[PDB]
Amino acid sequence: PDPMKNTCKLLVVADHRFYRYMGRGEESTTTNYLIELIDRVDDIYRNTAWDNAGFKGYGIQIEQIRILKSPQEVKPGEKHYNMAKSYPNEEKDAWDVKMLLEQFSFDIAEEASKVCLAHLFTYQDFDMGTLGLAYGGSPHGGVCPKAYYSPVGKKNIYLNSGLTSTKNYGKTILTKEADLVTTHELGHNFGAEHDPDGLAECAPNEDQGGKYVMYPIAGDHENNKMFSQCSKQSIYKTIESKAQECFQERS
Ligand SMILES: CC(C)C[C@@H](CC(=O)NO)C(=O)N[C@@H](C(=O)N[C@H](C)C(=O)NCCN)C(C)(C)C
Ligand SMILES: [Zn+2]
Repeated sequence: PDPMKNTCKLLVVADHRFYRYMGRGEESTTTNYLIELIDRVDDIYRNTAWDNAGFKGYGIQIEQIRILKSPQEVKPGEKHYNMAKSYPNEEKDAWDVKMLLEQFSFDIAEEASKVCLAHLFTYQDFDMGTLGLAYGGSPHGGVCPKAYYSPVGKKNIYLNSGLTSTKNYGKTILTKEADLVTTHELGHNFGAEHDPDGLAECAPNEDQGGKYVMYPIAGDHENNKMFSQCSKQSIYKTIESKAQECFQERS
């Protein structure tokens, strides 16, 4: 592992919802939450041996935190990931999650092109227990900006993005739960797909430690905070090539 290229630097964005509800309207509370969350997730990544040997030490580090203290004003018919209203149904607490991810990607394209990954942290209750979403590890996108021409958008956006909400079913999720979400979304970014039931090694029963982080259903069990051998094989396949493409030295 090239120590000169072993860290995926992140642009972390806290929207107005996150700032208000998780940050208590304070920059310090907002940033401290995210700084600590990413550091705990980094411990999971950095300690993972992707090949089950010595290919470890790859992780994540925040390059910049953008803090949106208030909603983005929009002209009628114009949308922005940080606008006050949910989209497409303003009556719902939250956006449709796929549309929000697409929108965030569009709005931050310029910034995303300069970083390994961009991650949006929000506080809105996506329908039916959904916590987050990311590009990559889907049956394109993920670490290192990859252009996608948006015919509707008329410009390139980049697929090096994902998002986490820390609200679910009307309440703030536990910090231990939030760690798992961001770990899972970044997991997709790093190239992992959901662990399948058909592979017991990658989706153990409860007595064998439970499921791994990439299981598609949402952390008290031993395996919950770890990547399965399935996730490790997928991530390992492109990590070194992606590392040479956009990873940097750990700070
Ligand atoms: C384990 C990870 C975080 C899966 C994500 C979705 C995902 O694949 N993100 O890339 C999720 O929200 N999963 C579930 C989840 O556990 N949701 C909440 C917890 C829920 O609905 N719980 C009980 C529902 N009867 C699903 C939403 C799809 C229901
Ligand atoms: Zn997933």
